[PDB]
Amino acid sequence: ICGDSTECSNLLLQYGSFCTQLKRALTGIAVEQDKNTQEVFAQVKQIYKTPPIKYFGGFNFSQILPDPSKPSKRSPIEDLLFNKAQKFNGLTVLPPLLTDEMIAQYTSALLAGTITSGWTFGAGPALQIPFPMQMAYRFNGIGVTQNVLYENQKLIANQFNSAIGKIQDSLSS
Amino acid sequence: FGGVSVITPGTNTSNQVAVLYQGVNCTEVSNVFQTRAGCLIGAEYVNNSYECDIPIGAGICASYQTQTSQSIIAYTMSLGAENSVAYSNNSIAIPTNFTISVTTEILPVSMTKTSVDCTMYICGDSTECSNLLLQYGSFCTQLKRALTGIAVEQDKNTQEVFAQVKQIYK
Amino acid sequence: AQKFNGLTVLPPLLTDEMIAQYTSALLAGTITSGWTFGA
Amino acid sequence: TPSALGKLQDVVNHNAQALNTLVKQLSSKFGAISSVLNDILSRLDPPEAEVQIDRLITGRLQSLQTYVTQQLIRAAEIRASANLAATKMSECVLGQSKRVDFCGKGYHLMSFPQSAPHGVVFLHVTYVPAQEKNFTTAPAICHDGKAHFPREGVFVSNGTHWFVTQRNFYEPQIITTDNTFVSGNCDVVIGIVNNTVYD
Amino acid sequence: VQIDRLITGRLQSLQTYVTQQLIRAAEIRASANLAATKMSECVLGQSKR
Amino acid sequence: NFNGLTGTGVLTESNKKFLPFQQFGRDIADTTDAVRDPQTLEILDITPCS
Amino acid sequence: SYTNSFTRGVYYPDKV
Repeated sequence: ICGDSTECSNLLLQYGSFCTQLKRALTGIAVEQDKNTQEVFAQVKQIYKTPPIKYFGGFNFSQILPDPSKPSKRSPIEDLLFNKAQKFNGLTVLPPLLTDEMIAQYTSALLAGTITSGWTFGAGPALQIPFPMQMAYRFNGIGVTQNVLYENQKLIANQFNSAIGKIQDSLSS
Repeated sequence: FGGVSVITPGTNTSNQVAVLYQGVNCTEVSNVFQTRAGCLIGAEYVNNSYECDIPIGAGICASYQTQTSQSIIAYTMSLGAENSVAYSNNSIAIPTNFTISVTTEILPVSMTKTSVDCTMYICGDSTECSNLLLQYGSFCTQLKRALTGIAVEQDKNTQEVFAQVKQIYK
Repeated sequence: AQKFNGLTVLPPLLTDEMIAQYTSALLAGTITSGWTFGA
Repeated sequence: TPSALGKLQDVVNHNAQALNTLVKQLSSKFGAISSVLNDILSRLDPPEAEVQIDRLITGRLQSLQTYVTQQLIRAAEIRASANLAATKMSECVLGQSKRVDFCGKGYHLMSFPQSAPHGVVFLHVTYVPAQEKNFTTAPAICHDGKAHFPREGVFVSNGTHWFVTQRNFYEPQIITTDNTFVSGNCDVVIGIVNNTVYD
Repeated sequence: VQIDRLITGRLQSLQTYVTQQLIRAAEIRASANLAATKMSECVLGQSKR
Repeated sequence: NFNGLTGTGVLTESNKKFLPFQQFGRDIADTTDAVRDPQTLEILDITPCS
Repeated sequence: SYTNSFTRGVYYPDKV
């Protein structure tokens, strides 16, 4: 509002507590954004890690799991999403509380919990279960029996890998 | 330039505080540590990792813990304890016991229904101020309608939240 | 009455006693019936 | 923990601060000699008083409009929270919801609503398993000339024998024909073991 | 006299910006709550919705 | 018109004890809520008109 | 000489 203008602040103080209300609103917005970022991703306490052997029954999760080769430690699909201090006058940009590395670690932990545990890690202790047996129980939740998976696991893994491969191509095109 | 932020762990705990100059590279003027959000003066950066007690910014978090002595420290927040769930092709974990846990959840319902008087808040007695207020438009009617709508909305919320059933069971 | 300018505070329709009675009725229905009283 | 009622006290503090600011902004002048209208009407002449009162009435109208806009935004937020709480009550108290994390962290069992000042408290009863043990599992077992799949359970092994247990509680039971079903033979399922069923 | 009009216009513009930011933050809060519910219902379990 | 601060409202009697030098007084919202009697030094309580 | 005033010299404001 005012420049240096040593007399402009005395006049601004006569209009009431407008600056206090605006600063309180901005602080509330910042705290609300931080709480949203915390409640969206940080939903679990244990940080799960992917096993060294990436053989999860035959399903290739290499495109969604984080890549340890690159220094950012992110997923190749997330790299496509990310690749898709200014103090001029007054208005500044505050950095978020959780950096991109922490969000990537949260997503990797959630993915590891979904692969190893599936659904038991989100309702208590992480219970290990094979992925071909996890999908066999997930099929029972929609009506299809579990023998269909034990008979067409190869076709299902092929279709899943094809869909995962086409997702990145559709996002790039 | 920037915004000075004072980190206080609570007057009941102690009186030592730390200031944060957001947007400063520790060049334009006690422990001094440069963070990604600003120059934190009044705390030292500990290589350990704990839970985020006081959110500083860009992953930095402060807490009033023993440095060795009770002082304000700085560290990178930990996302939680790591787990070593060993996935196998023929191994499963089946629970043998269970613990019933009752949790709480706080959710607001309504607010305080307020209704202001236009001719009393804008003007005092002032028999001539109302004549000028009537010339500035019909904003009073809009504000009164908005307040009445807010009151009716709060009443409808209180009705739809609790008064869901009709029979009063004893 | 701490208004001094006309900002009247309208009291809620349902008092605390009525909300307490509603909560007690819901609890009694959840104990005796569980889920059939709500459908 | 007195800080458990965070939002219930936060909304009251916000309303009190808004009212206090709306009342305090009446003593601040918006380009006049003072803030009291009587002083303007008495000291200065009417041709100047009616001109200087314009700034005051404009400032008061702007403050009241800002207060009304903030109240509308807060009422929209409160309506959203009240709809969320009503859905929570209707799905957790009046029934047994299967939505994860909705009726508390864990398997939802019950929920008891309680009255609160300008709010509602839910006591979600959650089922949390504990004391897990690692067992040897298999997708299915192979009989003499057919395969058997668990109907409601999981084929576990304590190391020597094979049993069928529940998915959320360990109950070792013998593998009978009343809890399995035949589908195909032992030529398409990977990881099937050779075990005998009980008829 | 002129600085009064200047500060009034600037305060009105800043208040308009703050109101727009509040509306956008409410929309973002609604979207974030929806996304958190969707994550907790689709990733942490098998929702039948 | 007590002590020059002319106002309107209901004058009552409170149980407040003013200091031997403070005459008038405000509240949290900085509004006159109690004043001393000019010729009696009695602790009056001015309330807003109904 | 000089001395330190910890917390003193606070007079009463206007008679409110």
